[PDB]
Amino acid sequence: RMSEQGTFALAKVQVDSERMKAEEIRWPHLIGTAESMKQDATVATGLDMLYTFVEKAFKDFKVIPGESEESKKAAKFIEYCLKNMEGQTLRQFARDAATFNEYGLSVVEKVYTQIAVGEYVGKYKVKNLAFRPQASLSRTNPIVYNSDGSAIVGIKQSLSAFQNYVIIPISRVMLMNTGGSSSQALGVSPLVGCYRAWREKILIENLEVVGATKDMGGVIELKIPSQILNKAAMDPSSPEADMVRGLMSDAANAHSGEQSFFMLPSDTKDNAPQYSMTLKGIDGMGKQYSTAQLISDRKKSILDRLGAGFINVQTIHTQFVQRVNEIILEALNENLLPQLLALNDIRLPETEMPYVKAGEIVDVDMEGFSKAIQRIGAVGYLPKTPKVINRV
Amino acid sequence: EYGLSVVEKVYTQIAVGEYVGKYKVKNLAFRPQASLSRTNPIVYNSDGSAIVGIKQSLSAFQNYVIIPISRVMLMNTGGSSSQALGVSPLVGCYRAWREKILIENLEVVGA
Amino acid sequence: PSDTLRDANQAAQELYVFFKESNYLREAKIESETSFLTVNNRPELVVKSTGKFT
Amino acid sequence: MQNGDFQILDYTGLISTMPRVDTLLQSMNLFTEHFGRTTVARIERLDDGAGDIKAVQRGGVRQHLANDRKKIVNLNIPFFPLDRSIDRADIQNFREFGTENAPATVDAEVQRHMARIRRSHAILKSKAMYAALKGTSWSPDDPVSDYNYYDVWGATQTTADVDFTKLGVDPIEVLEAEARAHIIDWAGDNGDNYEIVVLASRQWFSALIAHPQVTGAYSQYPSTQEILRRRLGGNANNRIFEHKNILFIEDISGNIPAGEAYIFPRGISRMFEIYYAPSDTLRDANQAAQELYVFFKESNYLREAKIESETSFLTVNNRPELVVKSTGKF
Repeated sequence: RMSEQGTFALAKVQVDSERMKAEEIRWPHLIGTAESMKQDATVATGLDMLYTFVEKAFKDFKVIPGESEESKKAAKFIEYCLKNMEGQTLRQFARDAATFNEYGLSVVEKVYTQIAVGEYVGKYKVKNLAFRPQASLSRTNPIVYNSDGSAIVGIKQSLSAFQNYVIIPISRVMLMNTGGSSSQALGVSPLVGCYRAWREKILIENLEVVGATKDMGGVIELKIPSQILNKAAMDPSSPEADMVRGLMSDAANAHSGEQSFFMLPSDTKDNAPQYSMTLKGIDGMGKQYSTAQLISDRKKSILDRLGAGFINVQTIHTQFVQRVNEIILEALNENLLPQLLALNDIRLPETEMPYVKAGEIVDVDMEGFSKAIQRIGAVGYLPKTPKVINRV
Repeated sequence: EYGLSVVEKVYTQIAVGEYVGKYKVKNLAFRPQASLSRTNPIVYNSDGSAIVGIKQSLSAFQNYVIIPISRVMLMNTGGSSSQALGVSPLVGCYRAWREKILIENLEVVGA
Repeated sequence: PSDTLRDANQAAQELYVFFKESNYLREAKIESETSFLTVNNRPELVVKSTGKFT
Repeated sequence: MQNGDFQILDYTGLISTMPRVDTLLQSMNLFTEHFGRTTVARIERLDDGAGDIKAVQRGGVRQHLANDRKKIVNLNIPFFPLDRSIDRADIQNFREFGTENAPATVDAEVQRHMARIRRSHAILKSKAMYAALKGTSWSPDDPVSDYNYYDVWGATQTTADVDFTKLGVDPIEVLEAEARAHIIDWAGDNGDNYEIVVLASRQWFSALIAHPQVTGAYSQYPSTQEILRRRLGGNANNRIFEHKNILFIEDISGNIPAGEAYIFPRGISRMFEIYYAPSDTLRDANQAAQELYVFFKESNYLREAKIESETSFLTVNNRPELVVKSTGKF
């Protein structure tokens, strides 16, 4: 019949998922663990390359109208509104929206304003797609639900963000999340999974630096009878003291050059000699684990989650970028455009709704495209329209 | 991940639109596997012949019941038609995952 | 942070609320916790005023 | 299957036995089911009739009528829980007792417990109706209800005793005269030709057939329902007999005391009723009751499994007047 018989259980699916995580990556802490990651030169690089193509796609965007004359007028007004935000551009919005690859979540608030003077005087633009940073949100409950765990009523922002050195209704907010189903409000950050590998990768690099510094192979060792050493310590103005002070400086400067040599007395008291000079070496076998290949495995382990693992040497990286683009477009096409047209009472059928199409992330091949037009053109399957002509 | 998936179909009437008077689908409501009944998730006849419905735990209706089979769309994989609780692809992997982890731990302490 | 093991040394929130069901369909409980301090960083610009009346 | 250390043997099969569970009263469908919400119920009675008019002189005094009568009653309901648990030791090293080497599975024990609980609930429900027919509620060790309907409503128990040792006296001539007369005079409404049924213990029913009168009645010509050469009720376990526009049934269950029999009429409205109340759970609290609730819980720590079942109902007889305690002497 026409009646729901269950709940999405948003408030339970979360509370199981916070337990099943290591405690350094639960909500109020993940905000710090993200920014204490990134400073790894493989983690920054993966995120930077992802944002490189996201910005490119949302630079040369287009709005595709319908067939009727009404849709064409609506498409022009949509393009004006999206290209005339006061102090904002879609590239900035795209690079703010794509932050859910770091925190599983992204919050944008829609603000509308009236036009004073212009082509569309009397209508409503969008002033700013105000980004709400994840760090300024509520650390206790960020997202508030019904009396039951069925739906979401709004998002809470901390009171400490209104200071220099509140609950926003859900209808005003555009939510984007990734890595989880529709029942996970706090999405799974792609850095979850990487975390254990990042912890190991760091530790190994630390061992390499201290290990290389402490490999005192070939160090110089000198043996002197203790009679001379003891006499110097108690008689600072004795000939033994002068020679000991000379050794402490001469041995420090003992390099290899044009005049390097050693001259020692050859006296002998027992099976061992009184004076000797030998260069030390590891009496046995050295290290075995070859920490170099340990790090390489963990680096490929981290970059694979971001689709940027090809730097260790249609593709995987290009397909990964398309995922982020589609998530943003769904919020833009289905949450802002229908509401924006409602304010200016432009009510159209489903088939006449214009939509925004993102740009292409891979450049067109001049060699391939030019010879593709000929092959289609030489048969006559290519229409004669200004759309085809303008493509050159 | 879990061999199983439960979706409930809810229908609603149209108030104003192109097809006023007809019935849409409001939501294909996903029921998470974690919120289901931990004891018997799926209930059968008096015999083990067919399925009459799916049970959801009473603890999912709280903030911090049996749904008839005709209202539910069941998807499962890894088993025949006689295995209501399908075989998760992680079954089989499990023993290998247990070993893989242990070895990585030995490498860190060994180095 | 709340004293719960979820957020030990993790983050902070204004108000934590929890709802529990025994899973045996026989009991439930409600929880709520807060932890905050109100500080006046400059006890220099607040001036007392006492009044003798009649 | 393994024989002594150095020898083997062949396993053959499994043999299982269980006591019979009776369902005759359930089959007869004499009880109407009501699913309430609370644990208290009300019944309304309204009894009316008429008097006699006496002659008076003309032009003088007149005569006046009386008024009617009303009554109201209330009742409570008992509770019946049943629980069990399962531990590791029960399946740690015990062979399944089925195939030769299959290890014991928790599921098999769970099914055994399900079957046992269902059988116990069915037996309790069966006993409840027998207790209700006798004129009292069933609630052992629970003096909270203990409702005696004869006392609660106000009535007396008609006997209609019969002696079988008198070969020269037909026992039916006492049953008719007493039971049917009392039932007709106490039907309460204005009906006709009410059907009469009798429940008889094995001894009573067996003795009744052997009486010379009944045998002589059918012996001299075939008629139908051939007692002498066929079996009463065919090959069914529960024998059936019908004599003089009466239906006789044998009580295999043995709940009826040996030698005793109860006579009651059919068709009368709302003579028997049964009510169900919700269980002690937040899901069902203040909701509509159900016939039986069963719950199962697997411990999340993998070291326990438990089973739970509970129910709550009451059986009420609304007219103790129309039950007669037939008692035989031999």
